Amino acid sequence: SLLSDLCNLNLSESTEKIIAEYIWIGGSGMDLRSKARTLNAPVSDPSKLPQWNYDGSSTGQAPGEDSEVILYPQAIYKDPFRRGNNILVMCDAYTPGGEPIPTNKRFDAAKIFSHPDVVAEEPWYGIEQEYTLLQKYCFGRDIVDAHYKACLYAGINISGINGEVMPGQWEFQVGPSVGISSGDQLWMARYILERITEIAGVVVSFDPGAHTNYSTKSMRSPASNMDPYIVTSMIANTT
Amino acid sequence: SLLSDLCNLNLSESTEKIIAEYIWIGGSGMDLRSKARTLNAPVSDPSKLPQWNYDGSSTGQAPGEDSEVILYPQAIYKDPFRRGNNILVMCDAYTPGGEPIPTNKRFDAAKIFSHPDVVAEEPWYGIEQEYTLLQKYCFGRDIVDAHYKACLYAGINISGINGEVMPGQWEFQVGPSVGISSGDQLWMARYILERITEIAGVVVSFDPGAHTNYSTKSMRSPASNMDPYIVTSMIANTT
Amino acid sequence: SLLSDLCNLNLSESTEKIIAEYIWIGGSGMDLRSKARTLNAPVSDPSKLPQWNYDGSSTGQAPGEDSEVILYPQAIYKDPFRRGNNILVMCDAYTPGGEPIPTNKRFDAAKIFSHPDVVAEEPWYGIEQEYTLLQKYCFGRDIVDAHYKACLYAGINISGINGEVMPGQWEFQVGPSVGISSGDQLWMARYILERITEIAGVVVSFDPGAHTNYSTKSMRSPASNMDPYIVTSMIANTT
Amino acid sequence: SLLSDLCNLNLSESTEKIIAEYIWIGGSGMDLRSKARTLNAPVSDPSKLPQWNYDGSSTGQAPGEDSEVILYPQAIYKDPFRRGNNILVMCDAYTPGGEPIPTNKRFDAAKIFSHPDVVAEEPWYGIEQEYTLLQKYCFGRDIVDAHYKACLYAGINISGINGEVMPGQWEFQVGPSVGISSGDQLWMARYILERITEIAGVVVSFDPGAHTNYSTKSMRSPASNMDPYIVTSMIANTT
Amino acid sequence: SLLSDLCNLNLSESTEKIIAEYIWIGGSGMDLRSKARTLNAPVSDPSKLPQWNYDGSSTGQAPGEDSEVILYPQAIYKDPFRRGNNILVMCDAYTPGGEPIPTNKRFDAAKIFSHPDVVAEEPWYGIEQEYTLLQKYCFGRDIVDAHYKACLYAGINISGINGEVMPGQWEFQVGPSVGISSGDQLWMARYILERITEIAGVVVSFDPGAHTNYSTKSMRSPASNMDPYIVTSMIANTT
Repeated sequence: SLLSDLCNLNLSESTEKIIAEYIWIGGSGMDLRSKARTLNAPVSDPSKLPQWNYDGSSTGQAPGEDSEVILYPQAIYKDPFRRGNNILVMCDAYTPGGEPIPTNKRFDAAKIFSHPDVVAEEPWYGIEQEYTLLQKYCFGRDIVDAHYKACLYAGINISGINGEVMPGQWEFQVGPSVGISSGDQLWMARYILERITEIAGVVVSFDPGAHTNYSTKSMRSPASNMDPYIVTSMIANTT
Repeated sequence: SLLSDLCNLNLSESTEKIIAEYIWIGGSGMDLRSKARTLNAPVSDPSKLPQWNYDGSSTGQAPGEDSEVILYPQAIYKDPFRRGNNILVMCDAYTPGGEPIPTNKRFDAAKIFSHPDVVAEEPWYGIEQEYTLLQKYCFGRDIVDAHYKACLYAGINISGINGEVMPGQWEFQVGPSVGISSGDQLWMARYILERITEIAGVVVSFDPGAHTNYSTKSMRSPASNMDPYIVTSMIANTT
Repeated sequence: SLLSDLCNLNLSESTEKIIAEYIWIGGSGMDLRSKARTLNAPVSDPSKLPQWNYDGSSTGQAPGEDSEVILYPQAIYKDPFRRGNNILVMCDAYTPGGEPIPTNKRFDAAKIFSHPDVVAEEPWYGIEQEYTLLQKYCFGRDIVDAHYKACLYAGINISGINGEVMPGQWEFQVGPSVGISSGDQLWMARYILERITEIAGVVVSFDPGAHTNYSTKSMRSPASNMDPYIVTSMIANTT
Repeated sequence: SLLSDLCNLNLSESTEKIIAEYIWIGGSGMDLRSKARTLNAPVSDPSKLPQWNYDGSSTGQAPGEDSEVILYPQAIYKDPFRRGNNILVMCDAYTPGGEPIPTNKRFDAAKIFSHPDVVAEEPWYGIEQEYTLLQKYCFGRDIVDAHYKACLYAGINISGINGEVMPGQWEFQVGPSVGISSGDQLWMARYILERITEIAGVVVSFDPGAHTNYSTKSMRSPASNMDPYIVTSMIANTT
Repeated sequence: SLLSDLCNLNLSESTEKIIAEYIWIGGSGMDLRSKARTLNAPVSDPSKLPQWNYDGSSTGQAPGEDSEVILYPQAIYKDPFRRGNNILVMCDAYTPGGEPIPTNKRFDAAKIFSHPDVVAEEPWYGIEQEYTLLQKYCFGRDIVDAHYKACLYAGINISGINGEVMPGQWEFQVGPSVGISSGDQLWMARYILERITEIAGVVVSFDPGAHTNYSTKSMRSPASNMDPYIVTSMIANTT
């Protein structure tokens, strides 16, 4: 009863102001980090949403002398937790000057997908990621049901889950999305899980496979902890 | 308060997407299994539902070299746990090629009920199933009341419950559903109980009797853990 | 949070069906029993409700060779727990053939009240019932407040309660109702208490008195565990 | 979750009936106690409510041979707990025959305030009541906030609270009300606190000084556990 | 369930009365204190709100012989813990006669910001305060989420928060506001945190560096536990 009467205030009636949560990829390459900011009005097109920046030296992606790391918005989705107009934004990391940071891995994938052949093919990607739940075939079904509902609420194109033979570990399927967004969504969806898991007190382990589905218009008419952009771009170049 | 604010989000306002839960009889013949999937729009006609697949070797119905088992949609009911428009779909198991799996037991019952004599008789079937609740005449009445409410919410034609002399064990009845659907409903209703029981932390035992009552147009003018299709077809052939 | 999200579903929106809880007096003469049934549509007139049956041998009111006992619907009230259209029904016990069961004590009271002199007098009855609460002037006050509100919700003509000198015990006063219905209501209201007490985990003791108030048209212009029909009929035809 | 789903039923939709809580000063002079009754329709004028009574022998204000104590409704305010239309009534004690009971202390104050000079002056009274909370400047702020909101809900003209230097003990100011009503309100306000405190499981101690503020039309143009009527009437006679 | 059904009553429907909470800086200079009062109608312009006063001897800002300390309304904001129309008011401390109290630090800041040069420059201030949570980059995120939501609800122009490297300590950045109001808001916002922390049972420590951002119209076209009015006025005089 205590402290939960808050966190649900319909701030829209009182203030037109909104919050945006900046999500980016941690320096280690297997960690994800995020922190908040306030915007005067809701923003749905990532072009309108202004850039921002942070201190990267503490994140292990730049030395202390030059720690500032820039961030440009890439994906805009609705926030599942702060159920108002509040939005989550998926943004990538850039070192000062405009060049992509070595841990970005997004700039190359985007420039590959920008090629006319790839966009003409319009590839569809579905990555089959399996995870496990640990204490701090078809335990805690509430966690997975909440995750599924939240992912469909945000805008993640997730197509289905299942139980599996190993005790307590599951798998969820992300549906075919238009181009690199597919890979994007994976990371974003992954983020949501931890927060929901943080509500319960469980530990989510993604440690190892990740089956990749590929399709193109020319025909229709991997590790779990691996960056989807790496496999999504690599399979496109190969095919 | 935690994690229960989720699982109730009215996803209908945000997305037109729906969840569909695929439920089918397990390989052992007494086990019942399911896993989830996502559909673009709700569909209440079982014809329009696409088929789907799964792995049967892990479920004890395939040796392993040929593990894939097919699924055809048979029954559509509303989901009580996810509410909204979410639907449970009852499906039967078929080995590749279209032949029924040995543990199916539905194809023969359906072909018997498809006989013109049986459909002309229009049989009405009422099953008398009793169960017991264990730790993990007229204890935990909340469980049975919740089960009754959920069953009437879904569409199960359940006609009533009662207490009995043995401590804590009850019995519920399925009314006059049209033909083989009656048998269908039994299995489906059984499923719901476990999930509701899964909410509480009890174990449901159906171990042994299930009285079977039959009626047709001609006259009007069994074990608890036994397949309703077997009894509903055997008595139909006898009469 | 768990399992209480159910038991409150507005089943009226989904299905037009209703539950009815058939209520009768136990074989011991002071125990009260009931079990559920389903009706296609809500009905507020006790005449329309069909009769029903049960097993009396397990209830100690008939030997095993001839155990079936009949039930006729007598009183219709709204259900306090199943807050929809669901209705409780108070019914009396009859041995097969149409004769009243020895533990009925109701047919004779009804036939006495059917006398033209009695209906001309239009007697008003208020029975003063005292009870006590045990662990399993003016402790568990929420229990008695809930009882008061639920009884007012159902249709029971109750009027006022209080605490008294002995610790923890209360008493509730039933308003003057039209004839035998008064006695009826007592029993029905009695039932509600146990269910509400069943929600909490208390023991309700009715062991001893029961003050009876009598009034007729002529003038205006007992133990707690005693059947109200006995005192209501005995105090009548005597004044 | 259990037993609290009740006690909030909107009984107004079902029944036009209402509950009414008859409140009177205990025999010892330092106790305020009450018991319930039912009324056919809500009434906001204290004249219309019926005369009533109770048994006073156990209350220590009348011997056993002549125990009945007579009660007339005086003040009507809305109930904070049984929300909706339910009303608390503040009533005084009368020895049978029309004479005020020795512990009443209201008849003399009312007859003093009925004097033309006092009503012409139209005195305003502000009583400074302080209390302490015990285990069973500016601890359990929820209790005092609830008391504040409930008092403003009912109609008690309370003007404010604050903390104080002594650990955990507060004080509240009752605003200037029209004549003797001021004193009236103080008593009822006290009552509400215990009930709210009864929700929590605390002990409210009023043991000692209630500062009294006096004002009239002529100029504008005491123990905490002492009866407000005594000080309110005494200061009026002195001034 | 208990006592939380209260504290949320929509007092607006019943009574037009409102509560107003008077907040003033404590005598020690590092403590902030408050107490409640009642108003006939809601007040949004601080001019309309009448002055008030309190006892300062217990607050350590005046000796016992002359303890009374006056208060004038300065800032009006909406209340998060009482919702509806209820308001908080931030007021400054003055010794009797109209001169500012030595611990005020507000009159001098106001007279400096009232200078024509400063108001012409229209300075924008953003103070960056960090805090730590103790038992009684980017633990208990519910507390900080609730604080952020409450601050945006009240009217505090806070710009965003973040996690940091040291375990459990955060920082919140308040956006630019029109002149001295900026500093004002800081204090007010700080207050809210403790109350929310009071809901949970944590200890908020502000012990240190409050980064100060300064801007004016001329160019556009500090300890954490230090008074914002001191720094916001000192930097204005310097620049």
